[PDB]
Amino acid sequence: TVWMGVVDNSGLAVSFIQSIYHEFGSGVVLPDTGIVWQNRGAAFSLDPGKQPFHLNPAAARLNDGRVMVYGSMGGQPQTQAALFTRYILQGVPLQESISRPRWLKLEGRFEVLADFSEAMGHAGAIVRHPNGLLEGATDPRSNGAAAGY
Amino acid sequence: SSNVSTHGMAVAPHHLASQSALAILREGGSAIEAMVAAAAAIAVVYPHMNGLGGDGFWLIVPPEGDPIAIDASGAAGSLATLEAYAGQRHIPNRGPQAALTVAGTVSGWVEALRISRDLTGRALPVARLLADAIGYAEDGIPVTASQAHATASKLEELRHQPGFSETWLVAGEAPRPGSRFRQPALAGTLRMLASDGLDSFYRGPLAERLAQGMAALGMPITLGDLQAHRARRPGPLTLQHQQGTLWNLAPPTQGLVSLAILGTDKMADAQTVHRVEATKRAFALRDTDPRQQLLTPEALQPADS
Repeated sequence: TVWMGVVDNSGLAVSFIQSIYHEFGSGVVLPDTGIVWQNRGAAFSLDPGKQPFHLNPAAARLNDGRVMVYGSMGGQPQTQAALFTRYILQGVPLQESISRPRWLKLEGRFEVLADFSEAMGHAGAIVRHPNGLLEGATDPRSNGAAAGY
Repeated sequence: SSNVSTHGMAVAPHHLASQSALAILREGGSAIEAMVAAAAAIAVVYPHMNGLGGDGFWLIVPPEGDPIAIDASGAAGSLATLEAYAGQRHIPNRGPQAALTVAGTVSGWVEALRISRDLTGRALPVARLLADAIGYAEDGIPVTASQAHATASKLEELRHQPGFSETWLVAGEAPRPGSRFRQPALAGTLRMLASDGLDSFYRGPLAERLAQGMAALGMPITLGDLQAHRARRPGPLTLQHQQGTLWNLAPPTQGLVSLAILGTDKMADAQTVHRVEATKRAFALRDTDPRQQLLTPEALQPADS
């Protein structure tokens, strides 16, 4: 599962999730396409054309004029609590809000897991400020990259 | 420390995908077209976690208006009937029978782009949006370590699946991290999308090539399933809080619990995790089937616990 954010010069902001739900999906590649196909048998039970019932891209607009896109990959509803309460509620800087340890039960950086557990997730974010300055943040728990001009 | 810029910004799980979005911006493209180029770049570079063979989800916030959501996830195939999975106690995880729902992302790209032509007054050539994705397929990617690890740690189980070894293995093992890894097949696919158009995946030559492949494989999906498929446009689940509005793409059954947590909203250090107590009282608020905007401060203040 990948999360991606983009904000352009006019302030259009995009938050995106793309996935095959499990590693390599079904294993099955479609001949002469290179496409490994997703495997969503879990979105259904046993007592056609039926759609599944699901992933959560996120975005926020703030009273002071900030727009913000974020997203967590792996882990998950507690990661969003953390980033919301840290960044929005508590004024913690964006990059620090994503880095500070999290909980499902807790990261050793405070039952108590390693100082950086892949089970607390990978979160990214962009905040656009009314002065037009653009802020991207990456999760130290992975190898993400923020690229801006 | 935080990277700050003045014009545009892309955050991605792989630096090559971030730069593919970034180039489109610098070339005058919109954030959406930059996102589409990335969706294709991150498909070549992290193929084990995502790609053209899965689903996609957009939340788009225009400069002034309401947010726009894109549920680009596919439905089960027309051959995927309750009978076809006999006395099996679940749907298999691997094999042609697990590949039973349609792949949506590409429909998300086609829909977002039509949105980005309505919002922008312009649009770049599709052949430009896929250019980086194509070249990284023909000419290769730096094998990520997680692609190597995922492939090794699933090698014994997926070793025999149709197309697996020919496409993901090197000398029959997992490719070495830091090595150049090609996808000559995926490039022909991406080159077809560029000549024929993104929607040809469901309604053009590539859709028909995908149909035969499904037949030969025994997959419960038909050409009708592809042609009949559009990205959906549901409404975002919206949370009003003291500092503003926050959106999540989720149906009311799955996303009520998460958004209610935040609606918490007098918090300005260990109390911070405990005040988790809100999550306890939140699942309670959910408790028919998958059964709405109650998430009001007039409704969550009883919190007061």
